[PDB]
Amino acid sequence: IKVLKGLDAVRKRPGMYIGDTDDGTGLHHMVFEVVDNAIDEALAGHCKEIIVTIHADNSVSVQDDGRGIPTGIHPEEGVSAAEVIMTVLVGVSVVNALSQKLELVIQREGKIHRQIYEHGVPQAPLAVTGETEKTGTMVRFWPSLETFTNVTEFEYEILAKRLRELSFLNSGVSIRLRDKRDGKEDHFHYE
Ligand SMILES: CCNC(=O)Nc1cc2c(-c3ccncc3)ccc(Nc3cccnc3)c2cn1
Repeated sequence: IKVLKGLDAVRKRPGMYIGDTDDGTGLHHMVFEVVDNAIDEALAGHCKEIIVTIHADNSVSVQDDGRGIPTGIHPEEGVSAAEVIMTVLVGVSVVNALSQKLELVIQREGKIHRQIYEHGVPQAPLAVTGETEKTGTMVRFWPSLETFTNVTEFEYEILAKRLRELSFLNSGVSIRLRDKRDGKEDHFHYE
């Protein structure tokens, strides 16, 4: 009840939270917000590589090789830690609220865990979708076409420019950018 309140307020006044929704600046801020959390995981010393991928279906994904977002459940509440992070209130919860769809995949403790959201509403509980020995977090989102106008597609240059800065403002962090639309790719890292 409290969560759906905060996500409505973001949806109601998105410019407040993400930046201008009509000129691409807010659209691309969506990506940097997701990346910021992967950066924090790298600064804690747990993540060595961040990969940002522009797909051909109007989505972007951000992957890291960190510890993975926690997957534990509150016994008496049911609601998973991952869900709380994605829904509670700039932070990913804002990206989630302004995403037509968002997919979270976590590799942690020998399992792959997945949860889907639509406009920030979880479609089902976090669930096991496989096994792995890798660890890390993958967030993929499709921006709301009710929120964003004029520039609704991700632009490589805007991403490349800010990902490069992010790598030199937190040096030792490797950030790769891949565009599946045309095969363009970059690796940003500084010593
Ligand atoms: C591709 C995006 N990557 C990412 O969010 N990495 C990440 C985030 C963690 C967070 C977090 C996420 C979003 N907003 C705020 C915080 C919290 C905790 C993590 N892991 C963790 C921390 C402490 C103990 N156990 C797991 C995260 C790991 N990777």
